[PDB]
Amino acid sequence: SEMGSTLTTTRNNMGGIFSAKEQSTAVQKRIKLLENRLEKAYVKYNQSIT
Amino acid sequence: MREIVHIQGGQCGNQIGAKFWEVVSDEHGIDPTGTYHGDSDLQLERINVYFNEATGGRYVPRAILMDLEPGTMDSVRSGPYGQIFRPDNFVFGQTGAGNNWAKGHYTEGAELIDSVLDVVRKEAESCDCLQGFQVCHSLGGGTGSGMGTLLISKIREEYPDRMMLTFSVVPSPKVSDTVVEPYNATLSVHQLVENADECMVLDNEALYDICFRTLKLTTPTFGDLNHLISAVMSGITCCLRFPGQLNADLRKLAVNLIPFPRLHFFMVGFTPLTSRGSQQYRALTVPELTQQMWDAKNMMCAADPRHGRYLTASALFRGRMSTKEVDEQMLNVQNKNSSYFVEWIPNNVKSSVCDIPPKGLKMSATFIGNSTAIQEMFKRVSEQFTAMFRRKAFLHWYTGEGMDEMEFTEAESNMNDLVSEYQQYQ
Amino acid sequence: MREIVHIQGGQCGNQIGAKFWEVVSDEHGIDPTGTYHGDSDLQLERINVYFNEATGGRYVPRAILMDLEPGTMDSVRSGPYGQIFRPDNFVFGQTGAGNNWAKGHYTEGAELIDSVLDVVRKEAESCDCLQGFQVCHSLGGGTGSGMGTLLISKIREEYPDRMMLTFSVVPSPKVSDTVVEPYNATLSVHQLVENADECMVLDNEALYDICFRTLKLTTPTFGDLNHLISAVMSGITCCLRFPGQLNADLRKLAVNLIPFPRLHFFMVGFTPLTSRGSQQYRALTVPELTQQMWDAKNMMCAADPRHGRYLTASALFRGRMSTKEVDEQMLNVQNKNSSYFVEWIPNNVKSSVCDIPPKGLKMSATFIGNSTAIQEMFKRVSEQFTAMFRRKAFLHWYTGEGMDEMEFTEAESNMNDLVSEYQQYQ
Amino acid sequence: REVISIHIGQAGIQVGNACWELYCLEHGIQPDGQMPDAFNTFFSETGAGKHVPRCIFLDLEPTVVDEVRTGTYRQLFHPEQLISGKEDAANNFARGHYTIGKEIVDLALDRIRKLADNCTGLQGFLVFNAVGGGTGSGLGSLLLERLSVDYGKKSKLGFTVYPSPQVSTAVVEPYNSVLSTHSLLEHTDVAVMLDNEAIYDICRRSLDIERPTYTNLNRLIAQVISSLTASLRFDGALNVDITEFQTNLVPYPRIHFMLSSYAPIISAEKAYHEQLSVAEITNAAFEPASMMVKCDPRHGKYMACCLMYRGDVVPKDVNASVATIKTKRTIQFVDWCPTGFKCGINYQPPTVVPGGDLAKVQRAVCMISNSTAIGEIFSRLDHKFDLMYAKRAFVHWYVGEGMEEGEFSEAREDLAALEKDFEEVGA
Amino acid sequence: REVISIHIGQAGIQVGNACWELYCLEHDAFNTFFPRCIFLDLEPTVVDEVRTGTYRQLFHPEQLISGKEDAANNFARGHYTIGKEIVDLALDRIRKLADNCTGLQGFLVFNAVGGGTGSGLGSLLLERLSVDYGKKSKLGFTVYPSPQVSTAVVEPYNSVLSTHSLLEHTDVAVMLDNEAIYDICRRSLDIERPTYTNLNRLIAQVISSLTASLRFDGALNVDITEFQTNLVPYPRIHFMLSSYAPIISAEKAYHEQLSVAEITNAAFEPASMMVKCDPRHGKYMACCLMYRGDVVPKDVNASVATIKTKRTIQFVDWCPTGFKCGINYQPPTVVPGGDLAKVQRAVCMISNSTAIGEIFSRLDHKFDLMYAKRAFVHWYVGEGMEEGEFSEAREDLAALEKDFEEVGA
Ligand SMILES: Nc1nc2c(ncn2[C@@H]2O[C@H](COP(=O)(O)OP(=O)(O)OP(=O)(O)O)[C@@H](O)[C@H]2O)c(=O)[nH]1
Ligand SMILES: Nc1nc2c(ncn2[C@@H]2O[C@H](COP(=O)(O)OP(=O)(O)OP(=O)(O)O)[C@@H](O)[C@H]2O)c(=O)[nH]1
Ligand SMILES: Nc1nc2c(ncn2[C@@H]2O[C@H](COP(=O)(O)OP(=O)(O)O)[C@@H](O)[C@H]2O)c(=O)[nH]1
Ligand SMILES: Nc1nc2c(ncn2[C@@H]2O[C@H](COP(=O)(O)OP(=O)(O)O)[C@@H](O)[C@H]2O)c(=O)[nH]1
Ligand SMILES: [Mg+2]
Repeated sequence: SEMGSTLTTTRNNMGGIFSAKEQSTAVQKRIKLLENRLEKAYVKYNQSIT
Repeated sequence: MREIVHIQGGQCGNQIGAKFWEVVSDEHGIDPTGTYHGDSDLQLERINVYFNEATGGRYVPRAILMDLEPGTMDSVRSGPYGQIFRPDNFVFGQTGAGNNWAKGHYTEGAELIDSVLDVVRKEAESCDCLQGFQVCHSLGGGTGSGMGTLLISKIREEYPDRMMLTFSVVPSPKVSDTVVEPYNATLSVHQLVENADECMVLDNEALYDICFRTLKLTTPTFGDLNHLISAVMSGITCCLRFPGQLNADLRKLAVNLIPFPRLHFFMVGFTPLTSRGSQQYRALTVPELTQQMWDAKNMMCAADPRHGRYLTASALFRGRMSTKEVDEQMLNVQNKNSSYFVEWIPNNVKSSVCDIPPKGLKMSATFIGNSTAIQEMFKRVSEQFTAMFRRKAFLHWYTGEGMDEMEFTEAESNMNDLVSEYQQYQ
Repeated sequence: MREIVHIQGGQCGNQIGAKFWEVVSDEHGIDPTGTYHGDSDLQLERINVYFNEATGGRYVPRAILMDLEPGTMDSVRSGPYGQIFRPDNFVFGQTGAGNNWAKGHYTEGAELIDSVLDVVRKEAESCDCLQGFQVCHSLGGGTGSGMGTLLISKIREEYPDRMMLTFSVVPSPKVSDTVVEPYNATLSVHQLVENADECMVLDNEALYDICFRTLKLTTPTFGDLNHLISAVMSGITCCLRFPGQLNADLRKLAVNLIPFPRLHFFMVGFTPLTSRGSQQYRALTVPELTQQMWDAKNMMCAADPRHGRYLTASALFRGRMSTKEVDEQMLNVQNKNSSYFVEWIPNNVKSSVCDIPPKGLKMSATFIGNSTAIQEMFKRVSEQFTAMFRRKAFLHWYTGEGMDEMEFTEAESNMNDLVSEYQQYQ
Repeated sequence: REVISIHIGQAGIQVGNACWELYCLEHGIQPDGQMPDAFNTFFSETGAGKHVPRCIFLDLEPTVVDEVRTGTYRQLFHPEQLISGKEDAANNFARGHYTIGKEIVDLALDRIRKLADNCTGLQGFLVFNAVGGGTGSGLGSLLLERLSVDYGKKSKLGFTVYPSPQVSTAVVEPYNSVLSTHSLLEHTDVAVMLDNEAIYDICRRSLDIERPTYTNLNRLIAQVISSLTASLRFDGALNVDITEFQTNLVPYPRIHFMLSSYAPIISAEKAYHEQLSVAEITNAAFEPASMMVKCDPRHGKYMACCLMYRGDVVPKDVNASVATIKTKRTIQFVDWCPTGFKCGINYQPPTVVPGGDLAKVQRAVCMISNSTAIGEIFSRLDHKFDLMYAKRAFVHWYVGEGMEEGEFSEAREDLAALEKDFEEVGA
Repeated sequence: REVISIHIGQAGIQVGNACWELYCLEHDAFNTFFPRCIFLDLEPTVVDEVRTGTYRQLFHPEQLISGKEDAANNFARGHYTIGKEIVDLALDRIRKLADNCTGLQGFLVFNAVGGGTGSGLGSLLLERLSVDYGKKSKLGFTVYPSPQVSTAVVEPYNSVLSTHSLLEHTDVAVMLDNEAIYDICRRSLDIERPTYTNLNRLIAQVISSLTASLRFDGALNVDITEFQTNLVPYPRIHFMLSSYAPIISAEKAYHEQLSVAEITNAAFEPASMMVKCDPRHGKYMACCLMYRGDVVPKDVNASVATIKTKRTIQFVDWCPTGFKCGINYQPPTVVPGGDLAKVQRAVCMISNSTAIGEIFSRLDHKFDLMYAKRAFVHWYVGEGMEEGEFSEAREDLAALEKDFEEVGA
């Protein structure tokens, strides 16, 4: 019974089965977006320089 | 998968069970030899509940015959469908109790019941998922009442989480075959209220009344009475054997009809049951099944429910029917006669339909009502018990075997508080 | 290839062997005149294990009848399958011992044992790769027990590497034919513990009890009892004679059931065994065979195995069956009944499957349990032996023949140390 | 985009038997599973020309499942999908929620996972259950609990059968309905009620069938689902998805109970003598003689309504028709909501199945609304549930299974609290 | 290029009787098999069933070696007493089989370690093969006894005494139990009452899938020397869990949509391993994936990515590239009377992990309990052994347990 209770509370704590992949894939996509944005900002600055 | 092991005790149990196995085997298309000869594939899908395939189409019934005198055992093997039972399932004593509940419960039971238990164990472990046990016996005799009741108590402490049906005819003053009927009935009911899950009350008086008016039989031998009882038993467990639009299993019926753990005595009826002279003038619709179902002169007990109140009721329908019609008929009979029903429970009737009629009819039904009027039998029996026991009649045949006086007083108290407790919820 | 030389001793050995050669000759399809008449190819390629091709398709058995009274030889030669033996193999004394172990072991054996050894040697080197010898005798009689025991010792001196089976019946007090049973059985066991390779213990109580309860025979003569013992002996050497999905020869079974060199007394059972009236009321499955196998009321010894623990157990199956069902059934009985098995040995059950059933059946089984309940009989015998020997009853019939008091004390000593080692390993 | 449909109980998988029948007869697939791209929402393609439905039938009693295994569609359903237990819960919520449920729902979960993994753009789930029983009630609520913790953001369309007010087959069903709603409240995102007496009255009056069995009931339920997924399966002039109902119809995260209706349910003879257009079916979708739940929205007030239109329907008249409804005064909307409608038109007409009693109609309307008349039904359930609970009738079965007296009182006050919640939003 | 197969014992040649049936049914590509085999046993009963069977003329008469009498579940008997007279005849034939060959990839041996012939003379054959050739690979696909399902009694004695030589003689050792295969046939093949024949049929499927790269041209071929590097990170750690997918019936196969992504998954769940052990307790050291039939490198590439990103199973900290793929074009063949349906594509996975460290530990107690009381020891000692080799084989498995625990960290 105690092990069953610990199982249920840990099961609720993981926040779902698919939760880990979504958070992992979301932060990875976020990495890509900042990289893309940084390139456009660099281009504007270098264009301003010329 | 869902499985019922069958147990027949005493002479009453053996004839009832004999006509019962003929009716079921004929429904599943198995001939007296025991080989399959039916046509429909549907008949083969659900033979695991009552039979075991042996070899080459041979189907053996999952039943156990238990008695004390060999006259009943030989009468079983003589008749048709007698060659289908496994001869090892004829567990059997030799001496005989003879209408002495103490002899049936203390002396001869103590050496036969280990044997019948061992057969039951093999029959229970031979199958996979028990639904329950099915015991048919009487309450007046000795080898059925005392031994069978001991078997019930022993089994209930072995498998406590499975259902258990017991069909018991009870004695009445108008049909008084033995002299010590109350001394047997009162002690037997004391054990049934504390052990059995649900009981189905029967009596021989009502069966004689059915054979006079409804059947209009000339010579109602015991074969026809056993025929009516068999049709009821087949009708209640038809749901496990055949599919339907609304299936209702034994456990589903038990929880739907028993509001309190001590209120498990039902009166049963079956329809259609008509004479050959009037079977030609009849129609087969739902209202004609209901108004012959709920008639008081069709109950198989001598306990008129309108002298009490209905707690719950149930109807098991068989045949291609329209479920709307089923529900509106139960609604009509509950709204008109509202006084006969309990008030603090709406919709007192559980209903179910199965799509396989019995052979010979197009549409049938089976009624199981848990009324409070069953207490008429308890008072009716207890006064005869009191009338002898105040004066110590026939007592020494019970006393000199191991029973003392406080057993009768405890049995009196429990039966008396039971009829009192039925009266309070009434 | 692998060869089995047969040796029968005494009245018990001759009549048991007569029924044995009847059923083996039918299995290999040989007629009572000695010529092959079978149908399947499988019955030809493995008859050298039991027969010798003489000339013109004359297959004579590789057997040796041995006794001291001509009544048994003439009764053997009279009946069918009596004219298939070589008349030179009927080695035969003339005086007779008569339930005197000393006569059969020191006086009369001294002039017969030379002739039997001549015949068995010539019959042994006639074949190429000997598997072992197979002896059938008793432990109550004199010319069976004493001479057969002396023959066992001499054979183990010459051929110390070859296997040795002994089907021996032991006396029990409930079926006690002779008066000097303890004096014979105790001395006979003293030689069996050091000479035989394994001994499959038999008894008449269990055999008579089996034919009463399970077979339900009315008049179980020696023919039926000898028929049962022969079916066991055919089952134990079916692996050599027929191909199977898992083979187990004599040596293979010996190493898996004998955990210590002096612990080689087995209990035997045969399945399926059913009454003639109930043969068609049953299935033929592996679970059914297992329920009849592990029944304690089915051993062919009068020693209840549930009075002790199993050290090891063996099951030889015959028939087209799934090996998974075999292992699951053995594992199931190994887990549920955990107390009856020894703990410091997992896997107390060796199993094997052959593909050819015995004639007339679909699937059979042979059980060989090496249990520690066998020690009750040795105590059951030693208490009788001491009862006589405390007071020198019947002792002079043996003393004036050569045995001294140290021989009986030695027999008590070996019996007592043996029962302590079974008690030790329980 | 894909949606998978799960069926729990005797009533659940019987409803599925009518739905998948309707589906293959609509997309031209024989019952064996082969054609003689819009089927991608419901059927996955083996690649060998065989189409398999995205569904799992599960229950506790093997009877109703195994006639399906041997009907005409033996070869349409994948074998693993048709889950089946060994013994029934027997109209006992606790027995389906703690005793027998705990062994079977984990098998259903590790099945439903690979149905979702085969999908790519999963729109949501949609569940079928009748709360009167033990399987559909007990492990249904248990399954919804574990579904919420697994996915959460995905829609769970609950098409539930509530017990009728007067027409009932069981006797412990008041207990089962209250305890089940206690969890169906906070798990199902969008829960549609389907009574039984209302469908009975529709088949009696509209279809003029005086002897209806369960077949016709399940038939018209499949028709509503087909009308609701046509917007997902096919292209129309104005389409909606299943995520649209989550926002457009439920004002508060605890008021999600919708009254469904469909029009026109017309027999084979009225259609020949009668006219079909958009205005009259827009009318017929609102009258209480065509509702699927025994309640009267005339007693309640509307929050927001939804309107599925199928067939040859232009958008000008759906607007004109809904305008005429608002100008009428028999029904009124809540003060907080000036606009209370969500309309939708799709091009494909409803197909017919041979053997059914639905005519081939040129146009149809499926209305799904939200109101406060639903508050009267829940209150009506509380009277007869509380009626028996005080005397502790039938409590011994549930408490013997492993429950106590605590969950009755705490579930009772939760649904009682919901009664007060419905009354305060209506004001 | 050719590879010859040796079969020892009752289990060995029955596995071969199914394996060669598949080879003839499957077939210049034949050159690697056409047979280059040897059956050998001490009991003549099973070999002479082949001599009279349907494949009478297929096998050259000398090939089928057969002794005079059985070792009888006795490792010492089949290794010291009876082996000594038959092993010389066997290996002095196998030599001329190799001289017939020119480009020998290796030998592959089939034996069950529970018995005496499969275990005893198995190790004896292996020891003279290792000293004679050394460099040539010898793949040993052995059958170890299951934890709870068992047919013999003294098999712990045999399994330990056989393993002590299976370490340093074979190159690549694949475990296979009977309970795990029984579970596979019960779960996936839904055969509730299986026999040895069905087990041997799907064992042949695994063997065929790992030699099909030599026989037929694929997109990415893999030889027997390739497994030698890509899966054994240490010279004494070569014990491989096996799996196969899709093991599926005839009807279910059509219903389901077999593809590359899901079968790469199905080949990784412990519900489909050929050895009764749970790799959730262990960490994968390396994996090897043989793909047969209709496979493009993209989806196999995509599938190994999803496995690596899952967290239900873990790898050792040492291998970021913990895989070895292999693709062959010809689909797997079917046998009439077989239960496996025809599939466009199949996957046979051979991994290496620390879950195997559990089976040895489980084995230790059963052997330990019996040995402490000296059960059955008198049979083996009188055969020619002593107490020395019992205790020393015991401590060899003790070292192996510490070895797996050390490498797994
Ligand atoms: N609308 C509709 N309702 C049905 C149908 N069949 C059964 N029901 C309803 O289902 C309710 C009882 O539940 P069932 O689905 O029959 O049984 P269950 O939910 O599986 O519960 P158990 O009997 O314990 O297995 C009844 O009150 C019926 O109203 C149907 O075909 N159509
Ligand atoms: N997979 C499989 N395993 C088998 C088969 N036959 C026997 N076995 C295994 O073999 C083990 C025992 O060894 P056997 O092959 O039967 O006999 P052996 O190895 O030749 O040894 P001996 O009996 O002394 O001849 C058992 O544990 C079985 O699990 C088979 O056909 N298929
Ligand atoms: N319905 C029916 N009742 C029977 C039959 N035979 C006996 N009885 C009843 O059994 C009662 C007497 O019980 P008895 O047969 O002596 O029971 P037993 O001695 O314990 O087996 C009587 O009241 C009869 O009504 C029968 O064939 N059918
Ligand atoms: N089963 C069986 N037992 C027998 C037979 N003949 C004798 N016996 C048993 O053998 C014992 C006597 O052995 P006996 O014939 O005197 O042996 P012998 O004198 O040395 O040949 C008795 O206890 C009998 O029960 C027989 O034909 N079958
Ligand atoms: Mg072998």
